Amino acid sequence: MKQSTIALALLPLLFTPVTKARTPEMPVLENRAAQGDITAPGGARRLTGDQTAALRDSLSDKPAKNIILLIGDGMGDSEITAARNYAEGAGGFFKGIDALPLTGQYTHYALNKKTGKPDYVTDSAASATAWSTGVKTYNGALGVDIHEKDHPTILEMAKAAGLATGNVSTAELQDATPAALVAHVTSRKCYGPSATSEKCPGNALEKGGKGSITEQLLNARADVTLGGGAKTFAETATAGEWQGKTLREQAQARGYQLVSDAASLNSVTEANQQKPLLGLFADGNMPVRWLGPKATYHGNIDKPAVTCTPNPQRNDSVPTLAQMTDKAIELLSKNEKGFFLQVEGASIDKQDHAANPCGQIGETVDLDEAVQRALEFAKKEGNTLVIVTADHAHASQIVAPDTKAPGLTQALNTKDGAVMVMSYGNSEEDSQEHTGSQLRIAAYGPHAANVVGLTDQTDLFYTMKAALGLK
Amino acid sequence: MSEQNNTEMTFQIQRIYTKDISFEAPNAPHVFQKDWQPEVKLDLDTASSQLADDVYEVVLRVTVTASLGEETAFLCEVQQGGIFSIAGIEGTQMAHCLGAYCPNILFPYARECITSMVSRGTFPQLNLAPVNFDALFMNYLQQQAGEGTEEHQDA
Amino acid sequence: MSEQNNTEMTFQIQRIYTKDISFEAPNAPHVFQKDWQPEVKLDLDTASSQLADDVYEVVLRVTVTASLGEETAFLCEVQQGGIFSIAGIEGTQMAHCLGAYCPNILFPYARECITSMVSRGTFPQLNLAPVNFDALFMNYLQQQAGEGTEEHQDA
Amino acid sequence: MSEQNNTEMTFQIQRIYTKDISFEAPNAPHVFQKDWQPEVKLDLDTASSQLADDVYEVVLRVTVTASLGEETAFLCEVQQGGIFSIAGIEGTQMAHCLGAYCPNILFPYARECITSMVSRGTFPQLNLAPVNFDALFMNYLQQQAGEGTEEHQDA
Amino acid sequence: MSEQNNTEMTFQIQRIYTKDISFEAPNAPHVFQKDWQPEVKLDLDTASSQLADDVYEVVLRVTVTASLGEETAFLCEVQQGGIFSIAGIEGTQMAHCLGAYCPNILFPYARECITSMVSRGTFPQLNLAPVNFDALFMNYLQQQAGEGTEEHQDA
Repeated sequence: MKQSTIALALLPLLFTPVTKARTPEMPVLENRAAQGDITAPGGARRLTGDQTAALRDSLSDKPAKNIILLIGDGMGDSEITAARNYAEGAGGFFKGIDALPLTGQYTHYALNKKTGKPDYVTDSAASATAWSTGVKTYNGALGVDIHEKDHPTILEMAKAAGLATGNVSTAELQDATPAALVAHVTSRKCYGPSATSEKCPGNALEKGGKGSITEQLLNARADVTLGGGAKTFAETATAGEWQGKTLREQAQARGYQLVSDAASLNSVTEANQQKPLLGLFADGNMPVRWLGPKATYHGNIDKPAVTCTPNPQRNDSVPTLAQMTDKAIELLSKNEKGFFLQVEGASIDKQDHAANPCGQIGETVDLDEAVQRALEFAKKEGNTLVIVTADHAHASQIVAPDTKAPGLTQALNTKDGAVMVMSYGNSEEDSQEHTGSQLRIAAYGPHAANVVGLTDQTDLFYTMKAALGLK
Repeated sequence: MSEQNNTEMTFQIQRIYTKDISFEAPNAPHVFQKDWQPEVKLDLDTASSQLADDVYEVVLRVTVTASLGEETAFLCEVQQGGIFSIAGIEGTQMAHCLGAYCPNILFPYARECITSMVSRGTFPQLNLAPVNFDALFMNYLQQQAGEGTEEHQDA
Repeated sequence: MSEQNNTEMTFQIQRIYTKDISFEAPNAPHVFQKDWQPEVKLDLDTASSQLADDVYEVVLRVTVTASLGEETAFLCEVQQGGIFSIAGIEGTQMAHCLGAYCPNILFPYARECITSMVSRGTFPQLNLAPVNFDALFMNYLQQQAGEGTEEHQDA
Repeated sequence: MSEQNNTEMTFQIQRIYTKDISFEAPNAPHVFQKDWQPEVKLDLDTASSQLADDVYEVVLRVTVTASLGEETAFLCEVQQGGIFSIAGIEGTQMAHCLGAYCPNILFPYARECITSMVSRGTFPQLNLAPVNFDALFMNYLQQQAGEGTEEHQDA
Repeated sequence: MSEQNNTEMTFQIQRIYTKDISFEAPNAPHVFQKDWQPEVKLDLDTASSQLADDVYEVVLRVTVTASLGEETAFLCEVQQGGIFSIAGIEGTQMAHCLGAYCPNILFPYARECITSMVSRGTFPQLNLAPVNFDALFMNYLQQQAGEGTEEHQDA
């Protein structure tokens, strides 16, 4: 179960030791706050509640992403590609541009301009350590000698792992790739087909367990939910780069490679210098071949339909909400908090006039609207007929607010001005509940022998001595 | 995590590795008669451990159950862990960092480690597609937080 | 899908795989006396041919020329190829989608392939830093005036 | 190909694979702050099963562990299963051929798997020594050899 | 009995690793529209060289080909190296260690690389059949047994 075998979904919850990954609310779901848990009964549990008001859509629709390291030279291409995916197909191959000729299909001009000179990129920035555990002893025990850690050298550099050092990641250019017309405010439209998302990817609501035939569950109906660069990706944006190479690299970028380095003394102490005696492998009377029948292309091959299926419900939706706990945390202390470095003043002003949602004067609403809203989904199929155009502002996003919000008076009970650390939260407690320690499964059991019995409590007649692999 | 030398966030990748592996093939020999891509059941989990101030080691557990027809083929599971200094961050860029930047570098390793246990069990080639975690959790923390006027009293 | 298409570029990753791989450690047991991160040159080249209808295969040569001290550590290279479907795009930008974006997809998995072979050679774990060859090959496209009109019968 | 050895009666491996793998490293990010004094446990286990006509199996379960009191460093357990087509011979020959000799020949392959999966946790390598049950088998059988059609080149 | 020193033939394993790795697949996409019957050709290359005092290197290259004439499917080649501290002038005894034992020790490590590289090219997995390297030297006879010199030739 779970539509598309080649999936990943998401994750139950974000990383708790970082901080609480949810904003607080006051009017749950309804901004108008109708509020009526029948009277004596409460109705359905609807613990999620506010989650249906939490953005809505933007599954496959990407408003942002990033992935760099300590070095990363780059410049965004002029194409502006809307990617997507649809592997296998299992019918018609493809359609469109019959001839696909590159300027140089084979590299006659070459992408690499020959390693002997700085092509463009040269410098690298990373750190790691190798390993050993040198075993010993042959007779009786095939490894019993505590031998690995030789006396540590000055090699331990500490600063080997430099703390990012970007700077560019704020006051130059952030992602903001769907900066255009959006039929929602944030996400939907701008460019590409957006999160089209053929229905809620529920598979069978939650799990399903066992359904009739594979026609429902993936193997028949495998129209992928966009995936593989679903919205845009590689849109005209600078990653910030910062760590640029240029010709100034010459110190390293001279050439400590191809000619070995400056120490190239023509076979230094590696080729024949290390060997005095030994003259085996002159000939061997043991051939290999296939000693029995074989078939490489027997099977065990298939086309894995690669998809990005998030599924609104993974295994069970837990109460994903952390408000304040302490309460007086809103009042804060000397901290200020109101200055959040740099942030955009929402979408561009005058863009959306609130014509697409609008609303209605539901002062006292009856069950008529509550039930018909289940039926009205048919009306919603037609989309916003009124296409919201990209109506620009005089002030560009970040400069749209004239005055900043001063903290204290703006209590802001979800910012840096917080107390009680994380209010306990959750540690490595439930690690045992994750199928941990319990004998949940051990294949099924012993299938037993046939040609022999082999039923003896002593496995072999050698109590083999350990001490062969340490930490 | 204070204010002093914080500015905004404290990020660095210190180490990449595996913390835990599992692979149980009850029909390991029985695969010979069944040649196709098996039924796959994906489950994930959130495990972490605190090492130091701002240094948290966060783990992506990826459980894969495989079945050829209505019979289990094999079972596989990886915990792609990593030592990181990740704290101080807030607002929109929080979910954008630990939901986009961090998963996209750790994913090929969890994926390959699964595919390796499968390929060591000598089963049909099974490798998972790069999904976008970023927006999925980014949506869940969106509730009118764009205009933080608050308006309680003063203090 | 495939049918019921509209007037807009369509793009589908069909298959991601290694057509060719290399890892060569000439000074291997000599250079294991050196325990630190190898000094790596990040070196990229490409190659390709049409072997598909409305679909084109582009191969990214991700090359790692690493050295420890006054000698070469190892020489690693992976021709990570991919079958990418493209249509609804014209001019130079047409084929530059596979000449930039498509092998940029392949690069995180090229990193993974190399990293594993580095650790198989008992060298310190090498995680390749991401880089856009996009900029370089973009220049090489506008730095060609061959023009066969048609040709292309071979490749 | 067409030179299937088969000395009338023969033991012939058709497949070798890891049926079961297990790695537990609770103290994977704690390995550095803890003492370099682990107690390395080894455990021997052997079982066999029928799969098909003249198609048989023997599994070698090697269990490697390193622990420091209650806090375990790592676990490395590999049920290196092997499909052995064993027939033509009987009695104490086949009893020790699959019961003692087959798991001993699986020991290099179990060593390999353990070495790889522990190194995936970025823990140190362990290249266990060899032991010769081939000599032991022929020695206990008659030493002089003969009757039993041994796998033998021209020598 | 007093061991004192007695360096009577040194046996110790330093480490095992891949020196060289390769994969080739020109007709890697072209495979889908050919006859699924490749002539799987095997090759084994041999090399050996002393590195340091009592430290020798043994390399066994394995090369697997898959081609149905001119129509080639793929290629894989791994020069697997293993470092073993051996000395004492062992003669016919060390002829076992490097020319029989070590080929079998390096065999699974070379084989995993090949079985991985085909799965990386997204092809049906292929495991190499076992070779009885030591069984040859085992059944035969060493005239002086081994003789590890002995400094004193007395005690």
